[PDB]
Amino acid sequence: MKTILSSETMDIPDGVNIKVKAKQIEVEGPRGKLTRNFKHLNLDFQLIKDEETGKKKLKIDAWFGSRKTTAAIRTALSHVENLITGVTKGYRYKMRFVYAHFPINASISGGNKAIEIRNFLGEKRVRKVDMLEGVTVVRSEKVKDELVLDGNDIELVSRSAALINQKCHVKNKDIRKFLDGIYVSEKGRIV
RNA sequence: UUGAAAAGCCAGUGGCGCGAAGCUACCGUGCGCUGGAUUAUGACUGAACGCCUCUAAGUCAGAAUCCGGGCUAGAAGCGA
Ligand SMILES: [K+]
Repeated sequence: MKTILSSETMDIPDGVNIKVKAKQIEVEGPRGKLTRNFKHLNLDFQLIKDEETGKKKLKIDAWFGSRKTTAAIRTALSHVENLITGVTKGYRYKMRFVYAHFPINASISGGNKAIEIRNFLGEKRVRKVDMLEGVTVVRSEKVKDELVLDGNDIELVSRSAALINQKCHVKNKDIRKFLDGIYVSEKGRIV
């Protein structure tokens, strides 16, 4: 019914520098740089500075927006929160090999930017997956048959994990019985 | 049949054997192709709805599919 004003605000930690211009949000922190283009959202992004204290706040509001339009405010706020978390602490995804008979052989290429799977269900085909920008994959030593994906962008790390998972789908078999694959087992922060 | 021999001719291709050349047969030989976008589907982040959610905004993989490329033609189209 076109609510007059829907508004939400988030606090910005002092250790992160943020810039907003034409719905283009730049996020800066010790771990690096992250960028996002929110031009597709018909919202008003404002950065509020408290002169006495100096803490930052990001306010996103929609004027005369419907429920569908208003649903994007929290989405944008969560995206900005994810950017802050990635630039301060980083993101760490953990994947585990599951197999019944044929152990899965993983070969990390140079730079920890690609992986090779060779013995999935005793298959002679070699599966190739390339890590996305800013995401590295390493073989865990303390945990048996575990892959660790680290990066600054949550979306890129999660998409790399999804690519690894989907590259090892079982076919022409009852997947309930044939449970072999590589699956995400834990989502966390590097720091 | 030309007197004979030799050498030809006539029987609309006299008939038979072999027959080069050209034509020609899966009856012979050679060749027949790869970038993008996506369907179904499976997913990422993510609200609505403090949780959840492939979906609402945004995003990914994806086919004997579509488009392009390649191949054939080349317009009251055109260049040097
Ligand atoms: K989800």
